[PDB]
Amino acid sequence: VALREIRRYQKSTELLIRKLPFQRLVREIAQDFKTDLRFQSSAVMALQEASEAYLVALFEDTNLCAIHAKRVTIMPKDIQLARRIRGERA
Amino acid sequence: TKAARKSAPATGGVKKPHRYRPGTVALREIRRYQKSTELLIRKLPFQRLVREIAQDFKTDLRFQSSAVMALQEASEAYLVALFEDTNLCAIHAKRVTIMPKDIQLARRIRGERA
Amino acid sequence: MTESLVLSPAPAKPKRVKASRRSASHPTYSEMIAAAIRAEKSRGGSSRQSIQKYIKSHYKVGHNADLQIKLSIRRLLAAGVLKQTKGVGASGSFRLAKSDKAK
Amino acid sequence: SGRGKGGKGLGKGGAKRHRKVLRDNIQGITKPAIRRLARRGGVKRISGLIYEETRGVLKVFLENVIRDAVTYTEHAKRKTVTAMDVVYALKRQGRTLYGFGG
Repeated sequence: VALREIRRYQKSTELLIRKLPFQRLVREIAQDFKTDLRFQSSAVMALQEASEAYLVALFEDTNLCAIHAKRVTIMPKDIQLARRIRGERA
Repeated sequence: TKAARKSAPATGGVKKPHRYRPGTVALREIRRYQKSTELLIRKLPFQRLVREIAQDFKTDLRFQSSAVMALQEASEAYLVALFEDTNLCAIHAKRVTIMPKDIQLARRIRGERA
Repeated sequence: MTESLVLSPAPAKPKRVKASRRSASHPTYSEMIAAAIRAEKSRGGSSRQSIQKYIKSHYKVGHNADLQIKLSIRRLLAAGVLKQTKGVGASGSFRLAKSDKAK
Repeated sequence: SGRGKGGKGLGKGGAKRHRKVLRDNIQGITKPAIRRLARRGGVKRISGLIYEETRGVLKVFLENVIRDAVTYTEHAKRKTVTAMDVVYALKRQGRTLYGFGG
């Protein structure tokens, strides 16, 4: 079932997160830096595709991190190793 | 009862040298090498190696002593950084040892296996 | 001196334990585990509590029962005279290398 | 020839007189050398397969770096790779060494 939907997302290309909650999330972060910030519709969608593929690569690496430790599930330990070994977090 | 043929009494412990327990030397070796600043690998075995691969790519060419040092230090730090990266993969796999399973995973995340 | 310093206060145990004429206790060399395995039935291997039981009576507990049991288990494993069965309901089931049926 | 199976006597096994003219050039990194690199990386224990794996990884890094070096050297008609060429071949991606240059 979980691998049944693997085919759907790996065969069809689509956005996998809600549109406006992402827009609300980036707005609330931007408002702290500068209030009354104006966001273009293309700009917020462009960041979404980069953000989605950023986690897809992270979720791809964490999958191989689990199989390294004789594991299938990915845990908070897996995400710590991937970010640090890549220089993103440390 | 000294059988003198079976080592269960352990026979004799008179001239047995004080040997460090397995894995104990690595504890002191860590502190020695991390503080150490010397060039890890010898120049000549590295020098003939880089010349050979350069010979395959390009016909006979000259080298400078500064060029050899530049290749060595970058390569040594590249391996040392990888060794620490695989070390964090070792503990994640819940064991001290490091195998190609550690290196292959490390080389994949940091973009080398591409 | 593992053979003299520690055995200096330990001739008391030998005069009463281990091998003697007529029926007596088995030496630490052999039959401490081999004869125990032979004697026990309905086991399919001997557990730690089992072995510690089957060595009853006049015997040196000391630090011997603490570590030399495990050390001798590893030593016999190095020899290859011990066959074993694994599990978690029982911590460990160790048997003798009895060749009545070929493996 | 050999007077014994062990190494007690003279040259029973592994008596070497040829010094890497065309052999063992890649095998110029010995076991303690790999261990010392592991120790500087905080590694306590390594496996046997890492000795060959590190050399394979080592060959890849030198090949990638020196692939740019030959192109860099030929471009300037210098035919003698110097410290600057290595930095140029390294500064492009990662491994930006500040030790030499200028």
